[PDB]
Formats: sequence, C-alpha cells, structure tokens
Amino acid sequence: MFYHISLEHEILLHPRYFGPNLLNTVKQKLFTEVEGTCTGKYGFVIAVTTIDNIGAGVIQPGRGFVLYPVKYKAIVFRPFKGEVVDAVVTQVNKVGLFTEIGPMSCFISRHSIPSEMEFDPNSNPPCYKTMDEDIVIQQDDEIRLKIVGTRVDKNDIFAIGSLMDDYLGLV
Amino acid sequence: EEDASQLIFPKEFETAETLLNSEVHMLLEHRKQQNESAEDEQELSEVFMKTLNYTARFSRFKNRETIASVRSLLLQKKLHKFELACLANLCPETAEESKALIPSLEGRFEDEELQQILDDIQTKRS
Amino acid sequence: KRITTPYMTKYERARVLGTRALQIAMCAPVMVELEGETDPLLIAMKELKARKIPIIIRRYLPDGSYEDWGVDELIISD
Amino acid sequence: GATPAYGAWSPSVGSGMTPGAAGFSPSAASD
Amino acid sequence: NMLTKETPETFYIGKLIICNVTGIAHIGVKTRLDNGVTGFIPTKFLSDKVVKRPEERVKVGMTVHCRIMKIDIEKFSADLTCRTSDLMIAHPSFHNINFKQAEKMMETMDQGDVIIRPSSKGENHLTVTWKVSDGIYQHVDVRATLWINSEEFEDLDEIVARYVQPMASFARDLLNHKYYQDCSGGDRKKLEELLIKTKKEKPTFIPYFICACKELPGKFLLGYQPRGKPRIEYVTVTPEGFRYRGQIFPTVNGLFRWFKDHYQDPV
Repeated sequence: MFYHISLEHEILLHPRYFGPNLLNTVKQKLFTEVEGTCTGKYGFVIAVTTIDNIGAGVIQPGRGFVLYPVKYKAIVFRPFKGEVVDAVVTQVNKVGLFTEIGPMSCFISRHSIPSEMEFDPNSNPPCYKTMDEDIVIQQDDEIRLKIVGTRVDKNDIFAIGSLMDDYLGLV
Repeated sequence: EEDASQLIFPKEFETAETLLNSEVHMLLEHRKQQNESAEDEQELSEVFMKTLNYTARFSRFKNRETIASVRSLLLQKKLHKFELACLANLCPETAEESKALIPSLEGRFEDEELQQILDDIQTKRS
Repeated sequence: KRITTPYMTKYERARVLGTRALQIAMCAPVMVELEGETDPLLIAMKELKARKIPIIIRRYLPDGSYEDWGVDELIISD
Repeated sequence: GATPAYGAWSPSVGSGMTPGAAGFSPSAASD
Repeated sequence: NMLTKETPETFYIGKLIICNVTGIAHIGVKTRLDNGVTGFIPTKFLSDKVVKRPEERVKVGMTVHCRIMKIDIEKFSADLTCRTSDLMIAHPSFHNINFKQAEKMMETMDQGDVIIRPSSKGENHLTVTWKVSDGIYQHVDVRATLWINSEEFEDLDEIVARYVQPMASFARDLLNHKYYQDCSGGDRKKLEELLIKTKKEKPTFIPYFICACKELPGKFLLGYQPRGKPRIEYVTVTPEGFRYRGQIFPTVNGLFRWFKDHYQDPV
C-alpha cells in the first residue's frame, strides 16, 4: 500500500562534477539511485516526487569525494499482512493462480481456493468455473485478495495471497 | 506480529501519509508528463510502466477535486489513517461486505452509519 | 554573531591548499586563469591569492557550536 | 580556455574631483 | 547449403555484405566471406582490369565492407561493391571547429551575420559569436555567463533572436554615431592623445567620442575632458539595453539623453 514519507540518503560526488551544475548533478544522481530499489526497513520505493533540501557537503580527508546527506520526499510501497487490495490475474495454472500487485506478484494455490472453483484444462484458456458455470474467473480480471504473508527476496518483494474470505471476486 | 488487521505497524510507518489509488495515479502521470519533456533525460523504467498500468485500472475517479472531497468527508471521523486507504479504494457496496473484508470495522461503528458512508462513496464515483 | 578570529591560521591555510590541490589533480574545474602552469599545488596557491576557493571552513567551538567561515571572506595570513 | 568570460567582468568606475562651473552644452529631446 | 551452410537465399541485393579479400587470382580479389562463402570480387568491384589490383577499395587480408549485389555463395562468387557509394542581413549559419582557424572566416561577412559553433572548454557547451565591429567579436560562452535551460538545445532559432539580435542592433546603432572612430582597435595609448590634441582647437567646446576595445569585446569607451586631465568610463551592452552607471535603458537614445544631463557634476 502506497505511502508518502520523508527519507534520507547520502551520495558521494566525484570532483569532476564541480561547477555551475553542482546541484543539478546531485539531483540527477539522487534520481537514478533511489528509484525502483527496495529495502527491508521501509519497503519498495516507487519514485521520488520532490527534494526537501541539500545538506552541507563535507569533504572527506585525503579524498576528493564529498558526501551530501540529502533528504528527499519520495513515495514508498510497503504492503503488510492482513491488508486487502484489488489486483489483476496474470495467469491461471493448476498449481495455482498468478496475480500482480503493482510492483509485486503474489500467488494463491488451489487449497486456498474453495472446492466450488474447479479446473478447466479442456478449454484452451485456463479458467476456473463452478458446476452451474455462472461465475467465471480468468486472466485480465480485477480480482481481490488478502495479503496473509510477506517476503523480501534480496530487495525483491514477493507476498502470498489467499481466497478464503467471502466477497473476493468480481465487484 | 505485523498485521494490519489488528492495527499494528512499526514506529516509522505509524507516522506515514496515506495515498489513494487515484492520487498515486495522478502523481505518476504528472511525473511522466514532466519527464517526457526536457530531452536528453533518462527514460522511465519498467517499474514505472507497470505501476502506471496497474493504478490506471483502479481509478475510481479522475477529478482531483473528487479526491479532495472524499478525503475531507472521511478525515472528519475518528478512524485511523489505515482505514482511509482501503475503504476509499475498494468502495464496497454494502456495510456487511466492508465489515467482512476489514475486521476492524466489526463493532467500531453502527450499521447505518457505515452504510451511508459507503453509499456516499459509491455516488462520488464517476 | 561569529566570535572566532577573522584571520586564517596556518593550519587551515595548509589544509585548504592541500585539499584544493587534490581536487584539481582529480580533474576539477579551476576558478582562475592559468598562465601556463600544470602543478595542482601552485594552481591552488594562485587560487588562494585570488580568493576564489569554493570551500568554507567550519570552526568547531568547545561548547559544541560551530561557525562557517568562507575563504573569500576572512583575511589571509600569507 | 583561451576564450574567458568577457561580459562577466565588473566595470570599475574611476573616482576624482573636478570643482568646475556649469558652462557645458544643454541636453536634447528623446523624440 | 549442407556444407557451407549459407545459401544465396539469405543474402539479398542491396544489403551490405562484408567480403574479406584474402587473395587475388589474376586481377580481382577472391577471398572468403563471413558465412564461409568464397567471395570473389571481380575487376568491376575495384575498377582495375589491366592495372594494379584494387587495394584501396578492397582490404587485402582484412574484411572490407561493401554493398552486396550478388548471391553467389554456392558458386564461389561475391559481388561486393568496393566503392562506398555502392553500399548506399541576419544570416544564421551552422558549423558541425577550433578557435584560431575559425577567425579566418569571420571578416568576410557583414555586421549582423551570426554564426553558431561548438565550445572548446568542456562538454555540452556552445559559443555564440556575433559581428560587433571591424575585428571586434564577442565570444559569448554559454554554459558572458548566459544562463539558459536545456530544452533550448533542440531548437536554436530563438536564442540569437532573443539575446543577440536586439543586442546586435543596439551595438550597430553606435557604429553609425556622428562622433565615431576606431584608432586601431581602440587602444588605451592612442585614445588618450586624441583627447588632449582636440581640446586645443576648441578650449570652450568639449566634444566627445565613442570606441570599442579589442582585448575585451563588449566594453565601449566613452571618454570626456572635464578639465586638463583625461578620464575613462566603460559601459556594457546588455541583451535588453545598456548598463551605464548601473541603470538599464530600454532604447539606445535613452542612454544618450541621460548622459548629456549628468556629466556637469564635479564628480
């Protein structure tokens, strides 16, 4: 779930970047460093909206590299356990369902799915229906789910869904 | 221990600012509009494109004034910040569905008091 | 409300000259016209004579406070 | 480079004293 | 196809096919191709029949790129063309140059002809040079620190029309001044003697002159003789107007009108 918080970071700037475009160069380096990455503390970062201020560059002793502890106002996406969101189904397989929560892909197994939703391997598009064939769930459909677990695979978040609670399907 | 169902989060995340699907959608759209201009600039990555096409399929309302109105009519209540995002994004039909999906609403408020809010949210949708 | 001396001590002058020379050695822009010289240290010395070093000194006080003094603002000793 | 900034120079004005009388030519119209 | 693994179907006419010329039988250069095809370049590919074999058109020992106009992989032929052609007032000019050599093509154009050329100090920089006077040229080194944005890099038809054209017109306005002179580029040693030599002919009337320096383009010299002591006062020509005594005038005549009512003070 997306949020807007204030973060901090420092980047070393090589002395070749000194000049009238110092602040512009610092901003450009900041943009291509903290966009799209992920951390286990704050979660996955989408992008940066604006920068608060530029700190005082403390030149290191014996080294021309100077660090700028910049504080930027960026957004972050850190889903937690128990949250309910609305995602889209990407692929339907007998092992389980595949979805895509923005910068995440979760996964629901057949055990989580109730017994009413059977398999349709005979039909060309992998789909799940009921006995009466009234409700149909397939790919490219806005299907909800519940985040019952979380995981970070070395700055690569991958949660797990569930389909036990009622009112989880077509709106 | 981290479970949003029981309204618990780390200290850093407790002081965060909630965002709605339409809000993040328009923020990313404006960022794309700014970045596409000013040639000789590093183009967007696949993360930006996937987030855009993910948030564009759940934009209940395009007008920014709709976002302002729906946040203003909701902040007047005594619900926490976490209850401002999920309830305004999912837009459930009846109060029973909202209470079932979010266990925090069970016993926190009356039935008609939440049904009227859900009806207002549904009407605010474009 | 700065109370430290308005003169540049020899230690600060030496350190600023060394740091500026190190920066020029690492391909940094100069702030003064070169008359046909190449050694970074002499470049820094000419720069200090011309009062154009983009460095400001932070003199820490015993209490904990500090004062930011700019090379082009205080008087140079040598 | 051998082509420095030329418009960035600060034009220094010279000072002096000349206690003279008012006997010069008049002004003109801007039209 | 079974052995070489490269049939003529893959190679089409017009597409550039590299023909590595390794040897010559009689006149041409018959070598091997990239796909193991015997590329025989005839005398037509090099334009040499009863003369020395084609070495400049076809690289001997190495691979020479040429237009492929023949599919003869199975027949041990390679119709690769050795020739490069076979493979296939206010006049703003352009230049896709150094500084010393560029001066050789500036004295021919008249005043107002602006030329844009790259810079010679860093990267992603440009220098705009506009005709000022006879021998005087202002080299505006745009990073004359003219601050601009990056979107202007795509279209350069407005920077000279927003900062050079009015400035060039204002500078040219002073060229046609009644009391104008050059004095060999306006040297400081030659412009001082004239002031003392012209006062003797008319001690009462104190005339004035205007000239532009050569070592520092863009700084005119407006001198006068309040008494038997010379004095010099520079003036800058901004894009919007002039900069005299710190004030900026909208029109050229404004500076002249304001100057004739302030020089009477004792200073």
